[PDB]
Amino acid sequence: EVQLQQSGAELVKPGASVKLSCTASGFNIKDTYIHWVNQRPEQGLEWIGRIDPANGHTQYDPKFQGKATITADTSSNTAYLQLSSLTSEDTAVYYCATSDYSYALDSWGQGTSVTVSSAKTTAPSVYPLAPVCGDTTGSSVTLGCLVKGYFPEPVTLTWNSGSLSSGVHTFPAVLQSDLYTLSSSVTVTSSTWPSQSITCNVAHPASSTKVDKKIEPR
Amino acid sequence: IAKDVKQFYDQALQQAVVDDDANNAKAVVKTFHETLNCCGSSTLSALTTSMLKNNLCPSGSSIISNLFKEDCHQKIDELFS
Amino acid sequence: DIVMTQSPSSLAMSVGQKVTMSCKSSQSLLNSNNQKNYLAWYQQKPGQSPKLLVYFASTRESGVPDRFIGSGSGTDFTLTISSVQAEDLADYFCQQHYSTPYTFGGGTKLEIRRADAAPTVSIFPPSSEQLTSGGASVVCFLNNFYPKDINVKWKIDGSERQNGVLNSWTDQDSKDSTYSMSSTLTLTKDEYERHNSYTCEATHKTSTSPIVKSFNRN
Amino acid sequence: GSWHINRTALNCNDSLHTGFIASLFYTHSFNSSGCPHYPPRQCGVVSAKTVCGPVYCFTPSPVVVGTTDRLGAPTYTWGENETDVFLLNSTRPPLGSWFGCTWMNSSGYTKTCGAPPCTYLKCGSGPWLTPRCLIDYPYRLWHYPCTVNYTIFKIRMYVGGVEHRLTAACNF
Ligand SMILES: *[C@@H]1O[C@H](CO)[C@@H](O[C@@H]2O[C@H](CO)[C@@H](O[C@@H]3O[C@H](CO)[C@@H](O)[C@H](O)[C@@H]3O)[C@H](O)[C@H]2NC(C)=O)[C@H](O)[C@H]1NC(C)=O
Ligand SMILES: *[C@@H]1O[C@H](CO)[C@@H](O)[C@H](O)[C@H]1NC(C)=O
Ligand SMILES: *[C@@H]1O[C@H](CO)[C@@H](O)[C@H](O)[C@H]1NC(C)=O
Repeated sequence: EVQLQQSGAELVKPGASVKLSCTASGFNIKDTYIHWVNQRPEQGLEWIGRIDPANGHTQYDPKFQGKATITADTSSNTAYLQLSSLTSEDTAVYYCATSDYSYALDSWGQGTSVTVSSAKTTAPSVYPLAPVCGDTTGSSVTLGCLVKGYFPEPVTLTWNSGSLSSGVHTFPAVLQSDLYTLSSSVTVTSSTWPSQSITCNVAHPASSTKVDKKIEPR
Repeated sequence: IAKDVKQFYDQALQQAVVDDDANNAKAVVKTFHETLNCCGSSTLSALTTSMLKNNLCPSGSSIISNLFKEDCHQKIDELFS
Repeated sequence: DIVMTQSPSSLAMSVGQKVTMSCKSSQSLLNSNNQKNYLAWYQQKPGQSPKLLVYFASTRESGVPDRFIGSGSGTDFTLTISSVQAEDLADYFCQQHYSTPYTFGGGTKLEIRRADAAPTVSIFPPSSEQLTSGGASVVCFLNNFYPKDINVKWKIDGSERQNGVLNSWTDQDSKDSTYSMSSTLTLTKDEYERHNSYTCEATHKTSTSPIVKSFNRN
Repeated sequence: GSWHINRTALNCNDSLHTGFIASLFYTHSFNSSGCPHYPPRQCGVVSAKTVCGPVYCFTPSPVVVGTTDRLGAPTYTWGENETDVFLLNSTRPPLGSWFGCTWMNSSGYTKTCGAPPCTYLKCGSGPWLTPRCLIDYPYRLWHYPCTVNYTIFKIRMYVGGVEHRLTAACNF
């Protein structure tokens, strides 16, 4: 494929506008058609539109005409999708893709999550979870990390700066009263948790939150 | 009237083409260029090298990029479109 | 618009089997000039960007292993895997790149069948930080089980509690093909210390008797 | 910046009025002197004084090459004369750098560079993918005026694990 970099996840107030970017690397956008495709939560892929950066000719989907606006800057090798007057139905992941003469989307981007809500940005609360006292051990110890009461997505949860990779199950976030709740489990062997310290690293860039909570017994 | 202004522009260009540029008056040609966003003409395009060689031709970015300028006679004719 | 219909929606095949999924378009995607079918297949792994597998209905994209075969013509197409691996777990879309607008399919979610596994259940009492904050979240992790269909019940002093429970399921694992489930019961400190003996019960297809995990004040 | 040029061209001779300056602002007065090509020679060293305009060399994509050891162009500095050339000594990209270059000399005609023949990586030499197709670049109509009526479209290629996007013009 070819390298494409999209902008960070955006929280937009209902009724405002947002401009998402898609930067190309290693090639010139003048040689490919740039497509934009939205994917709504638990929904299929829906083609928004396409643009030819060589001439600026755009082509949109009948459902996205008037709201979506695709532009392309050749000097910066970038594509831009402008969304005007968003609603709750626009909360989705927007992908930018490249295509040749066949209009087949071969290379994609990481995706930009656009959340349209009125809820305020709330810093998370990171609580460690150690086993209950009196628990019969068996060469398998499970620890937990509860990141409760934050908004909006996303949050990055790692164990020991990401050095603890295997045996980790990070559960997807769930929405309560306009506040997200997430949990993570790490199941190592009962012989290394108290000896070697294990720490839960949580990052919430929307509120510039960086919390490193060390699990402790009892 | 259009051909009259064409001949006038050709004469003013001939004043501009007495040398490589108008000597001590190349800034006048550069003023005309920046006013029309042009650089030379199809008639004397072999002469449209010296303004670029002495940087008299207006360039918004003379560090990089590959292209060509725009004809001044073409811009003059478009001015009467 | 061209209405793409994929069949089936859900699909579960064990490792090494040959799996087939059909895509039917409301209009023939055959161009009589070049005698080529304008259909592409996309693989979207859980939490990833879609990847082009086979464009032009049969032309396999460079880099994709040769175990993916796109067959079919006219209005009916089929994506097949001769030998499915544990890493082929994803959602498969079909998209017509023939006429504007380019419509995607509904999506075939491909599960993987493994040996039926029992959930590893671990209960976690509210952290001291949360106990000093004001709330109290009892967490229950059910790691590495199969199939995904599971039931979770919360019991306080031997009485069922339903309201105030958040649940989160992980997507199927790319290694052991197991599932994980997090259940968080959130209460206030007053009602948390007002009772004793909190139990997390798990009803699964593997065990006719629920797997219970309980903890008391100490 | 990338694949761009400040000033390493010029060095043109007027000679006859054959329209060699046609592509300088080519919005009008563009045309071919006479159309009813031949295979190129090996790639060695270039001569700066006779070459006119930018030399476009073809790897998977078009790329401009500035004079070897680097050149300058700003004004008002004491010195005398410009005479510095560039290098094109290259083998095919999988085992080297690029396929072959193309430029226009001082009188108004085209000179092509190339590599020894042995799908495009195997035996290809110049910008020509096939006899009826060529890689589209901003100065294609200048170096190949007979290909004005060629239709353009976007393709993609591979040259050792790197995807290159191209515009190509073909006869139909
Ligand atoms: C710039 O390009 C033009 C046209 O491509 C060049 O003109 C041509 O130069 C070649 C040099 O090899 C001339 O070939 C010669 O032909 C004579 C007579 O057959 C032969 O005795 C020589 O051994 C040589 O092969 C060719 O005639 C000439 N074309 C003409 C005169 O119409 C030019 O040399 C290039 N370089 C510049 C202008 O610096
Ligand atoms: C590359 O340069 C050398 C001089 O060091 C020269 O002998 C050789 O012929 C050049 N390569 C080609 C393919 O001509
Ligand atoms: C295109 O190919 C046809 C083959 O019949 C030929 O007659 C024609 O001259 C070609 N055109 C160009 C511009 O090469």
